[PDB]
Amino acid sequence: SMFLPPPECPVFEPSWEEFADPFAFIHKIRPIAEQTGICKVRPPPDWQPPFACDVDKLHFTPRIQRLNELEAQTRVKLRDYTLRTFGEMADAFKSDYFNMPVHMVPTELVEKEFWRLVSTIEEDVTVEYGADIASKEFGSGFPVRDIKLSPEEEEYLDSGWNLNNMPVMEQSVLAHITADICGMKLPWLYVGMCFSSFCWHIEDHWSYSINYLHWGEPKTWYGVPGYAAEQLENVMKKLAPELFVSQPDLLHQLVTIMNPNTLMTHEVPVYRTNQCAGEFVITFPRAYHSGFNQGFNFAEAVNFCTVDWLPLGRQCVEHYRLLHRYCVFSHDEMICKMASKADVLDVVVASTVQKDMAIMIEDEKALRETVRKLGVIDSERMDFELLPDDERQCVKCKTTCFMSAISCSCKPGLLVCLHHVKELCSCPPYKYKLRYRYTLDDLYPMMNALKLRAE
Ligand SMILES: O=C(O)C[C@@H]1C(=O)Nc2ccc(F)cc21
Ligand SMILES: [Cl-]
Ligand SMILES: [Mn+2]
Ligand SMILES: [Zn+2]
Ligand SMILES: [Zn+2]
Repeated sequence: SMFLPPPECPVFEPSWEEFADPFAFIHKIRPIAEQTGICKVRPPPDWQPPFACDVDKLHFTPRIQRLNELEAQTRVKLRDYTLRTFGEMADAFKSDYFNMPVHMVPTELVEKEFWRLVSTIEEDVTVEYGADIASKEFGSGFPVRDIKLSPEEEEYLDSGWNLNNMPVMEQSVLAHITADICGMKLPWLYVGMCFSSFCWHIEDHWSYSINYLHWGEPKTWYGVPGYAAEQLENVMKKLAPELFVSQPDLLHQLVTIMNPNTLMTHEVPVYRTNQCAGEFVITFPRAYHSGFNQGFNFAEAVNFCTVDWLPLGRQCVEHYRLLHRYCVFSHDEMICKMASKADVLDVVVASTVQKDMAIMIEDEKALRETVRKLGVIDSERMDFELLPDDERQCVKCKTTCFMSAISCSCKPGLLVCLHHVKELCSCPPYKYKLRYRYTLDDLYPMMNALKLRAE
């Protein structure tokens, strides 16, 4: 009645042996956790990274948030509180809201009340929160190299579960991306307060994410398995269509608060958890999630991409094209960069990249045959990776070009991808040029190097 908590998501308590390698561990739990979209991970009892900060010296710009179900909110893009003054505001807010010690309010009650207040139009509750990547003003909650570190800190510098490391690690396919994608490869820092909330979303390029709660009151999560992503979006579009009006940029993606009971009513499977200090939440590819903080806290989260994700990554970019949605990076560029580094690639990585590359090459072969039959005859090699991203998006579908594109002297600087040859200009196709990064004869040896490395 009124609010029925979703069933609990899986919770894992790995031994230190199981825990040591996060990528091995994530791969192990995948058959279970991809069915629920999110899962929780409790590290071994003595895995205890040191949390130490001067609350008077850490400062950040607060963002403001109204809390209305189905109301459009904008995805965060990369006034002032110190961590102390924010904490004081946060604690007083919760304490005053409930007239209870800021810290004796049941999680069940805060959850019940959250879903009441967002549904009630008469209530006009606004809260504040922090969200940004690490900076000199507010750095990672994990140890980073710089300052003389304690031995305790040195211990956790190179941990696989130190989220600063997760990007640059071997089994992380986003590592070799030479592109500047700060928003994606770097951890985000999240100072929370009671009710401050993250709207339903999936990660860019359907990547994984992992979220660590450094300290404070719990974070309440709702998660949906990747297999039900389109079900959820259909429910969303029926109840909040304005969210789906085509977004002009990557800086105007619209998201919203929605009661999980509403999804469950529409046969969307939803799972929940309360993440407490010292615990991880992991989200799987295309797994929708949302949630809110129980009180003053501090979390850190990062995207990552395992070899498992590679085929989904390709599918995601296809899906972005259909939606005319901007890409954070070129998937094909990433694949070719790894192929060009085949000799230093992890061997399982090499094997999986090889498979995606084969698909890429066969798709590219067919697209080029199609545009040749449309009367495009001239061609010239073009180093797409040198162009700023906004200078190599398809005019029509906004995909980031890399393997090839069509240009015309008529429309200087404009490009279309090979799916949209007819969308560039009114000139006849013999005026067009196929701009390509690699010939098919360049590509097969690159793929062969991967095969040799994979043995
Ligand atoms: O990992 C998460 O998605 C949750 C994370 C979080 O703790 N707060 C917040 C705010 C906006 C976001 F887009 C994402 C988040
Ligand atoms: Cl409200
Ligand atoms: Mn997320
Ligand atoms: Zn296109
Ligand atoms: Zn033209």
